[PDB]
Parts: sequence; C-alpha cells; structure tokens
Amino acid sequence: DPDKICLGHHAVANGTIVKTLTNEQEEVTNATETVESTSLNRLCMKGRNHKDLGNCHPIGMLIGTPACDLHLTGTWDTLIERKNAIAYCYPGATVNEEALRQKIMESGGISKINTGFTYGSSINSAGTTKACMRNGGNSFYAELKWLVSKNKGQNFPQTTNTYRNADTAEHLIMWGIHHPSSTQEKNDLYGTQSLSISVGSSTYKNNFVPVVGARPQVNGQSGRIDFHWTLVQPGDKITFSHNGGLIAPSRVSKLIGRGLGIQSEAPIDNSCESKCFWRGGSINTRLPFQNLSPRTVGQCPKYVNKKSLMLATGMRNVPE
Amino acid sequence: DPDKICLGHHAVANGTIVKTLTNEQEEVTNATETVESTSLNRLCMKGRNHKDLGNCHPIGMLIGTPACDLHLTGTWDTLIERKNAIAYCYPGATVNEEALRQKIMESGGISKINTGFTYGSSINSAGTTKACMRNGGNSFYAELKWLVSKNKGQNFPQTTNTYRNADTAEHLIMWGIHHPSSTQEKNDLYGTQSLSISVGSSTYKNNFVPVVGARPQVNGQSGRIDFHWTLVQPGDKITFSHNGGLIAPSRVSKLIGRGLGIQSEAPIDNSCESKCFWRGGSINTRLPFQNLSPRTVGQCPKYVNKKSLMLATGMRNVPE
Amino acid sequence: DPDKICLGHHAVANGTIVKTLTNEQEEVTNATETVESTSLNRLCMKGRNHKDLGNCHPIGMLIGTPACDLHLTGTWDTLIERKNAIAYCYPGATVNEEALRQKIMESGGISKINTGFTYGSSINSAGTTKACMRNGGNSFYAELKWLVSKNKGQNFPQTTNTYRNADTAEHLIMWGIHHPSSTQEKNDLYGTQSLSISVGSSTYKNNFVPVRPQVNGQSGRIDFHWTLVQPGDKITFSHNGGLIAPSRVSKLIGRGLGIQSEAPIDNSCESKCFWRGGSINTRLPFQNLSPRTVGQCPKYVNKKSLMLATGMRNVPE
Amino acid sequence: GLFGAIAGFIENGWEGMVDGWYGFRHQNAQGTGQAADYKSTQAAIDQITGKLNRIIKKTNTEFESIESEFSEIDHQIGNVINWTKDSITDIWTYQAELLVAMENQHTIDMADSEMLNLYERVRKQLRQNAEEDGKGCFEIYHACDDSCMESIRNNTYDHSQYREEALLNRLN
Amino acid sequence: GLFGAIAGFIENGWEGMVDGWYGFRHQNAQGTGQAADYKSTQAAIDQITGKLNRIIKKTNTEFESIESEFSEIDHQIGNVINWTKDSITDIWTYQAELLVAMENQHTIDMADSEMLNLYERVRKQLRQNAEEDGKGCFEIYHACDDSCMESIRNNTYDHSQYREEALLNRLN
Amino acid sequence: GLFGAIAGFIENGWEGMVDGWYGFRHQNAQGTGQAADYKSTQAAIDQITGKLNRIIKKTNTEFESIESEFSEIDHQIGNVINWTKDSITDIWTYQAELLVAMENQHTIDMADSEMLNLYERVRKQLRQNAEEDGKGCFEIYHACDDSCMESIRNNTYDHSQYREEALLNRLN
Ligand SMILES: *[C@@H]1O[C@H](CO)[C@@H](O[C@@H]2O[C@H](CO)[C@@H](O)[C@H](O)[C@H]2NC(C)=O)[C@H](O)[C@H]1NC(C)=O
Ligand SMILES: *[C@@H]1O[C@H](CO)[C@@H](O)[C@H](O)[C@H]1NC(C)=O
Ligand SMILES: *[C@@H]1O[C@H](CO)[C@@H](O)[C@H](O)[C@H]1NC(C)=O
Ligand SMILES: *[C@@H]1O[C@H](CO)[C@@H](O)[C@H](O)[C@H]1NC(C)=O
Ligand SMILES: *[C@@H]1O[C@H](CO)[C@@H](O)[C@H](O)[C@H]1NC(C)=O
Ligand SMILES: [Ca+2]
Repeated sequence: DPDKICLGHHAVANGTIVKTLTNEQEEVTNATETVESTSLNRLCMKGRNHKDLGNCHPIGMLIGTPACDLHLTGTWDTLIERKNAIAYCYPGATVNEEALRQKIMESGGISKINTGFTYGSSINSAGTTKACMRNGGNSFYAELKWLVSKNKGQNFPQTTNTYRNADTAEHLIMWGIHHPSSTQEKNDLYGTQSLSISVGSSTYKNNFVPVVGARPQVNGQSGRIDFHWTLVQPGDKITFSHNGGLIAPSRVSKLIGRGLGIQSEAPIDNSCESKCFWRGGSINTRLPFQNLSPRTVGQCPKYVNKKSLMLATGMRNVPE
Repeated sequence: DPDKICLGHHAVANGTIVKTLTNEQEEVTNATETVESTSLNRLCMKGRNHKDLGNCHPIGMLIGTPACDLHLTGTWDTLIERKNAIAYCYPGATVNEEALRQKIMESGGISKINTGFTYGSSINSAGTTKACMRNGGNSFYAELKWLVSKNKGQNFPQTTNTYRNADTAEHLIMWGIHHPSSTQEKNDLYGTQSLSISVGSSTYKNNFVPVVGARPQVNGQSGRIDFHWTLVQPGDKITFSHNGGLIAPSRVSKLIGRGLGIQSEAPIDNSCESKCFWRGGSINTRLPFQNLSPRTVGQCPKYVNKKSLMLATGMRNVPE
Repeated sequence: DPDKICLGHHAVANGTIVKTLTNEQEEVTNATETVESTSLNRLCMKGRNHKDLGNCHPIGMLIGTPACDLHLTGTWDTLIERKNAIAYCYPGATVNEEALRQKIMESGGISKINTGFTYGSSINSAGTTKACMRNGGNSFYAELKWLVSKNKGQNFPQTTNTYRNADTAEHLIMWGIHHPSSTQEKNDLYGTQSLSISVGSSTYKNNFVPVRPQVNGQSGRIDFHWTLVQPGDKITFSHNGGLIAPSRVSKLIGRGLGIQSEAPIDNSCESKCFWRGGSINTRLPFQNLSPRTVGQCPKYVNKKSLMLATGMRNVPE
Repeated sequence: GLFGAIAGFIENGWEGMVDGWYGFRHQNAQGTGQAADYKSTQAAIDQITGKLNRIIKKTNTEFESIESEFSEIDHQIGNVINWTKDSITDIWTYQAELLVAMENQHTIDMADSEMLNLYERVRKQLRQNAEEDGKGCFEIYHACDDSCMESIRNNTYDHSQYREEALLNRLN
Repeated sequence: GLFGAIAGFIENGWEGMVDGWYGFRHQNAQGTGQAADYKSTQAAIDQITGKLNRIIKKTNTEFESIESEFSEIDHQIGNVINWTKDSITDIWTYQAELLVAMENQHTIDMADSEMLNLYERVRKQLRQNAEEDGKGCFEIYHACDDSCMESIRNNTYDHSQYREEALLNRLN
Repeated sequence: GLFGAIAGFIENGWEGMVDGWYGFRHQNAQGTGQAADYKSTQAAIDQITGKLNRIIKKTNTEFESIESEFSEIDHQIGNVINWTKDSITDIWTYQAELLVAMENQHTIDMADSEMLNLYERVRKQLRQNAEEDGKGCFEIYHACDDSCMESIRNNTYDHSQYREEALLNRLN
C-alpha cells in the first residue's frame, strides 16, 4: 500500500437534464433557461414620453372626435392604442383606414395647422348633431366643418376652398362626405340639384358624388360620413370645389418624428423600464428567445416554438 | 546536463484579437476580415451590355416622353435608373406604377409594334401640348395620340379600335385617360355627352370615366393624363370602346428577355466588373458579409449589422 | 521476441465522400443523404377527406357552372384545383377574382343556403342559354337566375328582393350584370328604359351600369361581383331589370389545405407535403424539388446532395 | 485528426473487422486472435444515432400557398414573395451546409477520440508490463496467453501478477 | 466523452467537494485529505461565463407592428405575412436548438478537457516517482507527507528529490 | 487549451521560428539548433485553407429590387418589406457571429491538437530512451549528436540502438 494521490471532480444530487448534439437526456451539474415564458401584464414606460390614448383611436385625433380632445396635438416617443377605441362618433368609415392608422401609430407626435377656409353668408359652417356629444350637448368633429345651407330648403352655392402647404414638411389633410339616407334630408340641408364634390392637388385627384340610401341606424343616425385623406407636399396646394355635401377641414395635421406603436389592453406602469411589448404586456428579460407571442414590437427576443431550451452551465454529473 | 529535445510552436510580436465562443479578447497569430466595409462609388459595368437612362424614367420609354427619345427601343442585360428621371411631361400618374417600373427594370430590352389605329374626319389625332416639348416645338408622347374633336364643342364619335397581338410573345399595351380641369375644357375637347371608355380583352376588362374638376398647375397644366396598362397575350385581341377622353396608343411594347435593374446616382466605369450593386455604387468583395446597405441588387454578400468580424487563420499567439 | 496486442478500428473497401468544415473530399466508412431529390408524381390522399375538383374552378363552385355540378357542396380537409379549370360557361370574370379563389382554397367545405327569392308574374326567371349546356340541353348557372321579361318587347318591372342572414356565421353572396355589345340587343331584352342595379347592406354598397373579343360563341358578357354578408345583416338588391340574381348563397366552414397540381390521385400512399409536380413523403430534413410547397414540409435548399457522416474516417489497407 | 489515432498513429483500419468498429489484434506464442470491443463500438454508434434523431426531422408548421400555380399575381407582391423565398432559401441552404459540415467534423473526431480512449484504457491496464509500439500496439514483456489476452480485452488484467517477470524482460 | 476523464477513467464525481470543480484527494501515513484546484476550476467557469455573455443577448433592432391586434388586415398580404413570420420562426427555433445543443456538447467536453489537463500536468510532475492507477490516481513510491502532497497540488513537487528512493521502490 | 499544449504545458511560442508553425529546439555537446516540422505545419495550414474556401464565399442567387430608391413605396407593403429585411439581417448577423466564433474556437483547438500530436509522436518514438521534462521537452539519456537529433525530426529514430545505454543512465 504505497502513498496515493487521486484526481477528481465535483458532482451534485439534483442534476439537470440537457440536450446535446449526440444525447437527448444528458445530465449536467447545473443549467440555465434560454427561452423566456414569463411576461408582465403591465406596459413598462420608464424613460418614455408615452401617450395612452385609452378611449381615443389614432385616426380619431386627426379629425377630432370627442374622445380625442386631450390628444389633438403633442409630441411623444410611444403611442398606445386600446381595444374598441372610438374613431367615429357619427357613423362612417375611412378609405385606407389601415394605412392611415399605421402612419399615425408610427409617428412621434402631431402638430395642427389652420386651413384658413372662410365660407359665404349663405353657408352654415357650424352644423352639429346629437351623435357627437361634447360638453353634454350637440357638436361636430373639432378639425372639420359640416357645410350646409343657411336657409332650410335652398340650394348650396358653388364655393371653392384651397389649402396651401407653406411648411417645409408634408401635411396630412382629411375630409368627409355626407351620405344623408333621405331625399327629404338631402334637399332641406343642401338642395334639390345633384351634388358634386371635387378634390385636387398636384399628387392627388378624385371626384365624390354623395350616394343616398337608408343605411341601418347606429348611434341614432341612419346616414353616413365617409372620410378620405391624402398628403399635401411642401409648396403644394389642394383645391375643394363643391356644390354641397362636403365636410371640409378647418385644421390639417402634421405627423412629426418617429415613435413606437403599441396595441395592448394592459395598463401603464411608469416605475418599470422595457423595450419589448406585445398584446399581453411587456417582456423585460435578458434571455435571447421567448414563447409568449410571435407578434411583438420594439427590441425583442426572438419567437421560438419551444417551451424550454436548457443551456448547460457545468460538467457531466456523475454521481456515486 | 543530459541531451535535450524541445517541441514548440511559432509566435509573433504583434498578434490579432478575435472572438471565440468563450472569449471576446483572444489573441491569435493571424486573422482575416469577413465583413466588407468599403464600397466603390462607381457602377462597374464591364462585360455588360448596359443602358443608362439618364433623365429618362423607365415608364417614359413605353409612352415615349421627349426625354426618352434615345430609349424607345433597345436591348441590354442591365438597366440603370437615375434620380428625378422624367416619365411624364404632361402631368399625371400610372396605375400600378411601381409594378410597371419593376417589370421594365427586370427586362432585357424593348421592341415596338405599330398598333395601326385610325380615326374619322371628326377626330383630330395630332393634338400637341406645351408641357411636352420636342425639337423646340409643341409635341406629345411619341407612342400615344391625343384624340380630341376637330370641331370645338362637338360630341366625340363613339369610336372602336382593336389591336390583335400577331406576335408569339406577350405585348405590353399602354393608354392614357385625360382628366380635364373644368366643364368648359371637357365640352370644348370631347363634347357635352357622358363619356365612357371601355378596354376589353380575353384576360382584361375595365371601364374608365374622365374625372373633371379644379386642381393645381403642374408644368403649367391643370389637367391630368393618367396612364393604364395590361398584357395582351399571343393571338388575343384588345379593343378600346371610347367616345372621347382616351389617349390612344399608336404603338405597343414587347419586353424582351431578362436584365438587372439598378437605381443609383453613381457614374459608370467600364474598366471594373461586378455582380453586386447598391445606391452608392458597386460591391466587388469576395467576402461573405457586408455592412454598406440592406438594399442591394444582384449576387451580393449578405448584409450584417457589424463593423468587423475577424476570422482566425492561426493558433493562439503566446509571445516571449 | 515479446508478445503483442494491437488496437485498431474497422474499415471498408468502398468508402463515401463527405464535406467537413476543413475538408471538401473527406472519405468516411458510411454516410446518409439529408436532401430529398426523388419526387412522387402522385397526390397522396390516404387519411384525407379530399375533393378533386378536376374540371371545376373554385369560382364556379359558388355560382354552379355545368362542370362544377358534382362539387356545389361538401366537407373536406383538402381541396385540389387543376390547370385550365372551367369557371365560366358564359364569358366574363369575377370583380375581385383572385382574392375570392384563395378564400375558397383556404376553407374546408361549402354549404349552400337558399335565399328564397320569388319574382312576379310578368318577369320570367328561367332564362336558359345555348352556352351553359346541362343535361344535353340549354341551361344556366345553377346558383344564379337569368331574369328576362315574359313579354319579349315589354319593359322590365323595377323589382327589389331582400336577403337577411339567418345563421350565426358569415354568408358569401355573388351576383353580376349582363351587357350585350350593341344597344338594339339590350332594348328588346329588358326594355328601352336606361335601368341600373344597386345592392345595399350593412357595410357593402355600390351601383352598377351595364356598359371586345367573343368567347364561347356568345355576343354578350356576364360580369360577376361578390361580398361577404355579415351574420344578422340584410342584403337587398335594387334593380330595374337586366341583372342575374342569386338563388342560393355560400357558407365556408372551417379551413383546409388548398393544393394546386397536375399530378393524378393515389389513396395508397400518404403525405403531409405537396407541390405542383406531386407529393413529398420523405423523412429527410431538406429538399430540392420545388420552392413552392404546401403543408408540413422539408425546407427547400439550393443543393443536389448533402451527405451526413454516419461513421469514422475510412482508412484502407 | 484532433485526437491523433485514426488516420494518425494507427496507420490504417481493418476491413477484416466486421463484428465491431473498434477492437484488438494480438500475437503470442500459441498464435493469433481478433475481437471487437463492444463498449467503444456502441458508444460511437449511440452518439451517431442521437445526431440522426436530431437531424433527420422536419418542422410541424403548416404552410399555405402564397403563390398561385395556374394564375397571375400582382407584379409588386410577386416580387416581394420572390425576394422573401430566395432569402429564406439562402438561409436554409447555408444552415444545412454548415450543419452537415460541422456534424461531419464532429463525428470524425468523436470516432477518433473513442479509439484513443480505448487505447489509453489499455495503456493504464498494462502499466509497466508493456511499452508503446508507436503504431497503436503494446509490446507486452511477458508470456501472455489467450486467457491473459482476454483479461486485457475484458478489463480484468492484474498487472502485479506479471510485474516481477515483465520488469526483468524490460531491463535485460 | 471526448477527453476520456469525466464519465471516463475517473469513475465518478465527488459530491463532498463544494469549494471547486476539479481537485485532489490524497492518502499517506498522516491520513486522508481533500483540496480544490483553483486554476482549473476558474478556466472552466471563465469559459462558461464567456458563453453566457455571448448567448444571453438580444438584437438591438427596432421591429414595428405589421399585423393589427384590434382589426382585420387585407387577406392577400396577411397570408404573405403569416407565411413569412412562420418561416422566420422555423429558422429561429432551429438556430436556437442547434446553438444550445452545440454549446452543451462543447461545454461538457471542455470541462472533460480541463480534468485531463490537470491529470496530465500532475503526471508529468511526478515523473518516475509514481505510476498511474487507471482510475485517475497516482500511486507514489516514496513517503509523501502533507507538505509533499501540498507541493504536488501547488505545482512545486521536485521529482529529483525522491527519484533515487522511488526508482528502488518501483523496481523492487 | 482543449489539448493542453499551446497556452498549456508549452510555456510560450517561439518568435524566432519563422519557416514553420511547429518545430524542434535541441541542445547537445555540439551546440544549439532549431528546425521546423513540415508535415505538422501543413496539416494545420491545409485545414485553415479549407475553412477559408468554404467561408469566403457568397450565394450565387440573383436578387432584384423590391424597394424603390427614388420613389414612395406603398405604406403597408413597405412596412412588411422593412420588417422582413430586418428579420433576415438579424438572422445573418447572428449566423455570421456564430460562424466566426465557432470557427475561431475550432481553429485554435485544432492547432493545439497538432502540437500535441507531434509531441506524442516524438514521445512514442523515443520510448524508454527519454523522459518528459514537463514543458514540452524530452531529456534524452544518451549521446545524441546532430544526426541523432535529425532522426528524431525525420521519424527514423531507432530506440533499440540506444536502449542499453539509456536505461543504465535513467536508473543509474
Ligand atoms: C417570381 O419567380 C418565378 C420563379 O422564378 C417567376 O416565374 C417564372 O417566369 C417565367 C415565365 O413568365 C419563366 O422564367 C418561368 O417559366 C417561371 N418559373 C416558374 C417556376 O414558374 C416569376 O415570373 C417571378 N415573379 C415576378 C413578379 O417577377
Ligand atoms: C449507413 O448507415 C445507415 C443508418 O443511418 C444504415 O442503415 C446503412 O445500412 C449504412 N450503409 C451501409 C452501406 O452500410
Ligand atoms: C394569420 O394567422 C392568424 C393566427 O394564426 C389567423 O387567425 C389568420 O386567419 C391568418 N390570416 C389570414 C389572412 O389567413
Ligand atoms: C422603411 O425603412 C426605410 C429605411 O430604414 C425608411 O426610410 C422608411 O421610412 C421605412 N418605410 C416605411 C413605409 O415604414
Ligand atoms: C530522414 O532523416 C534521416 C536522418 O538524418 C536521414 O538519414 C534519411 O535519409 C532521411 N530520410 C529520407 C527518406 O531521405
Ligand atoms: Ca422578378
């Protein structure tokens, strides 16, 4: 029995199983997770000049719906949209609704510019309705004007308005067209004659004839006001020749800068910081991968079809 | 002392730092780069039949804008488009413009086939304009004709013209629709009637009505000539039914073969060869990766978000 | 003088070349393919409730073209379109044709719901034609009705039918407009009155005015249009004659795999991956048959062969 | 090779050895034998099986058509699909080429190592009763019959039995 | 394993050892002891730290929304999006599984290699004063007190101090 | 490293050795010399040449423009392209980093292995005529002139020619 020295290595009782190139049940001493499964149910907004719209819908704040009074202008780096958001108090739909919505959510602020659209004595520029309630009473969209005749019954005059883009950047201009759903309502507001609404810039052109038919009643209104939009470039005009029916703009919007567009139901939290978001909330994690959702925004871990992927942090566990 | 033999390896004084799986500052005896950082601010066109369009927009070749008089026909394996290139002398736009542009920039040549269209006494088919100048005088799109009534105020006759594709490959037929600036101009040119323009083939059906209304002057012109296009297959016929408003084709196009389309401001250099191009020029690297631009065309290295990735081509440097 | 024990390893006479990180021509004892080159030219439909449409185009299923009669309804987990498949017995096209076709191939069955549309005594809704031949005789689209006047000269009555959506799901409704080339043809058919058609509903609404080469020996055309009727919504068609009317409307149920192929059927073989040329029933991870595939597939690669080593370096004697 | 045995200090393989991947060949007074080593052969095969199980596999992701076979698509969106599909095909082509090349490298070296681990196991068994030939063989310095040779292969060789004899033969 | 030590000629690990990853256990006249080896333990942990620094990492790319949560998207482009997202997810799932598998394989063998390097360093020190056990131990052929043992563990054991004595004990 | 020679028991590299990657230094009565081993050097170089042939390469896939440089792209489809390109670039950036990091790790350890294979080839060649110094050297226990040292390098050293003398000196 000579003197002996033995080389050896450590081990553990609670060894973890990992996958290797050759072995699917390889036991190592320690390991750590690479796919994140936990998610906070709260929009982490520390170090972020954010804007929670809440009731308001992104399109809404260009036209000026009652719900978007707080959000008509302002600058931000993040913009949060909620479910079932009110874009239209008076019923109707925007053509290229989705393109408009994306461009607003992509922006980092809104500035309003006045059109300077004056109207004659025979026109009633301050027309209102019971659908869009502001301060508990009849009203209309803030950034538009419902143009009807002053005397009930008479014809609407052939007037023409024109906005000049004096700014060095592009402006977004919007306008509605009243589809009245009644020949009685069409005549006593606008006139008996056939109405024609023409729009035209250097880059855009279109003609609009108000169709009339009994549409289903929503918000207590059978008629419709369908909106259309375009971008007026720097140094360009845009004309609005109309013989009644038009809802012209009093103000035009300028989407300024860049910002993150988040769609989620979860609430704000201004104590926590994060850079990855999704419908269910925030993903504040150091890990490279995740299995919460494929639809995320900002600086995110990559989505993988894996519950777990264990990365070995130690040698083979060989117990006695 | 006993006789000794010592095994060993080389080293160098100034080594090179690379990254391994386990170490970000690993000194090795030699390394080489895998990400190309440098670009030639030139378009390397050696061994390529190329066409620099210059001031000509590729669509302008098809409709024959004055700018594209040297580019109405041709063949090439590479086609070079430039900034602020001119498609439209008289103002307007093409429907599916970017689809058409991309289709032209994908071709390897254009041929022209006469359509042979003829018109009555009452139609004036040589109506030029100040917006499109050629040889110091008023002119028009070389491959189209402006059809207008010869007697001012008179109704344009319900005319019918048909092009059969006699060739064994598909032909690209283009036509314009004029959109007048007022009810005065529309009546002076095409008369007081309701205008309709129908274009029909086996594979295509569409109707067009000239929208009329006030709008800004582009190139001193309030009116717009918008363009349309389709493919007419071998043997198939395409018929134009029109009663004023049609800008009728006098020629149709055939896109021949295949070519690489480049959009760049950089000048041509016929001394260097290349298979990769971007806005700023050519990329002649043999390296696998590249950090110049994500927008590239041809046989390119893959864009990566890295300044440098050094590939070890030598052992660890352990200096004396 | 001393005894010997020698360690060694097996070899084989016929080795196999593989590529390693350092060596392009590295010979090993055994290797196996990872890229599939062999393609079965047969659609493998074992364990699949499938509908080979054959001569029928998916649009034509919804309007009832003579070639489609056997496919007007069904349930399936797979749908197979073919080349040159007939969609229209009377010439024309759908308003948003290719958008509709892909919606049908995305679905896993069709069930038709009767609209229950009655018309007056003067009008005659059984407008047959020599173009759409059925049962060895003149006929029309099965799911639509050709509305002409019973009096060959008399003007067409301004009729309006309505359809409320009873079911809880969305119902797909299709209609159109007949135009002859000339005016003289149009006047005898539906009267001299310059009529028009307009369909109105919850979301959709548009007007259409009856405005080339000839197809299937017919002078006039039938231009088709479509929209999804919402659940608990009323589609009312307002017309003054000269518009074909839907007798039934379609309902798409669930989803299924829309295959497009020229290759014939075989229910002995099974597969989860399909392409134009046929089926891909391979266990291998990669494939070089086509970049266009559908289902659960091996990934397309620009590689004829990739040999994975399954044994040591081959070192012969 | 990384571990220096296969295509290294061992000149070449043995086409004769069909019953396993690694093994022994001996010579002694009474003649000659050959036998496979099961443990090292199976360790190599098992490791290659695990690669095949991981690699010979496809995803369970359902892919519907975005390109019509029998009809035209819009030319812009068609080009966007063509760009995307070619980009994804370049990724998978590269990933496959790398995977296979990397695994082939690993397999070759893994197999090399098992040869060396068997060799080093025998070296330590024989201890001072043998010396390394250089060519993957051990010149044993004592009378080692087939039961002795079997004990070396089966790992029941006790060096002390033959130590007194062997050291004398090694020294003179 | 590749280097043949861990889960190899060292038959098992030592659960008792909690101040190190690799280490020593001795037996001499004075009795049994145990000590960690710092240099080899750190080499292993440092290499593992580097991996964690490189892998526990996300890209800095700002991805914006291309699919709407609260509204319908156009049907043709949504299919292009769905096809693309699914394809990207298959890539990342595959890249993640390959990464982790490859790193685990490397981690295990790297650790095995540090065990071998420590064994080879001790072997070369002891020189002709000891002989390999076959189980990861060295039978030393002289009186090795706790200072001699510490001198082996601390890489300061001088073989020529005990050479004459040990060579006589071995030959016997 | 993995194989324990370079940045291991070989204390450092030789800046003087400039006609090879691996080689010999010797000392004897006649003086000092140096020489490079050709075969082991080219083995390491050829493997690195192989890496470069595979890695220094682009795909032969023609890509067309899907984004216009000089005109406004449709907003919805342009977001899809922006999202897609950024996803592809993250994959290729990640893949490039993983490619080089892994290859760098393999190259280093490959070169380490060729140093060790040369050392082991010399050890087995010298047999019982030498002893491992522990720093990559071999203390040879006989008169080894320049021609004797040349035969160690050229792999024609016969150990039995010097065995009688060498064993007597080792045991003393
Ligand atoms: C998208 O790619 C496909 C495949 O490369 C193109 O289809 C080819 O087009 C022409 C015929 O028009 C021929 O080269 C081949 O017959 C077609 N190939 C296949 C496999 O069908 C297609 O043109 C491309 N799309 C666009 C919009 O450019
Ligand atoms: C190669 O290995 C496979 C298992 O992957 C086996 O089935 C096949 O028979 C082997 N090939 C040869 C030629 O032995
Ligand atoms: C895209 O995927 C989502 C989630 O699987 C699904 O609900 C939706 O129907 C798909 N979109 C289209 C247009 O098919
Ligand atoms: C897409 O990205 C480019 C380059 O980063 C940027 O200039 C452009 O604004 C983006 N386009 C859209 C439509 O978001
Ligand atoms: C290798 O070197 C030895 C020793 O100097 C020399 O004698 C021999 O000739 C060399 N081998 C060959 C093949 O030349
Ligand atoms: Ca293309």
